[PDB]
Amino acid sequence: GQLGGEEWTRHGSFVNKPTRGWLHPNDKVMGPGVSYLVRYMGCVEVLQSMRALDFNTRTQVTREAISLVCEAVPGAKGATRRRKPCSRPLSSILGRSNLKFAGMPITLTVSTSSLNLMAADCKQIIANHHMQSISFASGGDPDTAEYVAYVAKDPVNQRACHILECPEGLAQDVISTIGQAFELRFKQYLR
Amino acid sequence: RAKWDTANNPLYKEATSTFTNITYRGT
Repeated sequence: GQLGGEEWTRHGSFVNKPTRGWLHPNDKVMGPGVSYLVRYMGCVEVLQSMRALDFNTRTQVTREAISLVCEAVPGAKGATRRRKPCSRPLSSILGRSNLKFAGMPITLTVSTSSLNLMAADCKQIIANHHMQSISFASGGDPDTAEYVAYVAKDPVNQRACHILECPEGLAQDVISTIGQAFELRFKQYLR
Repeated sequence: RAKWDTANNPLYKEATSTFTNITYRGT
């Protein structure tokens, strides 16, 4: 028989007004949510977490994704094409690099308890609208500032690193925005 | 053992800043 399955309807906006006297980003992150232009470029399935990973290892596994992705899959503005064909991802520390989802326009949407990406491809909304279910985010202004990444609980895998192309500044922007947005209720007891 | 990384080559080496906040792991 067939008794229940999945109802595919993702709709749940957070509405709460203590005030609206915020600044441009804050207004949205607390209300609708700020939006940045990003490009889905590859995805790496990581079966591990920061809790479980080494200080360099977690940076390596994240950069790995961004690395072999940008140096192999389409979208990257700078590649020399170097992929280890039949080998391990980095040290088989995580799952594996899956260069399948590359070349899809999306939108980094930051929200109080949500961090989802809207497919500008007019497909739908991806990622998860749940702050408590994220993990990594590579960005800021490093070597990799030209290619951004975020690792969260994946709709397919347990966790996945999703690399964003064409940041235009989204790197440091989303990092600062998401961080400081959540920081509005950030306790000093942890992190 | 003390190298620096677990392994490195054209595909894979650490080089970037990846983190978020206190959601999954207080690091």
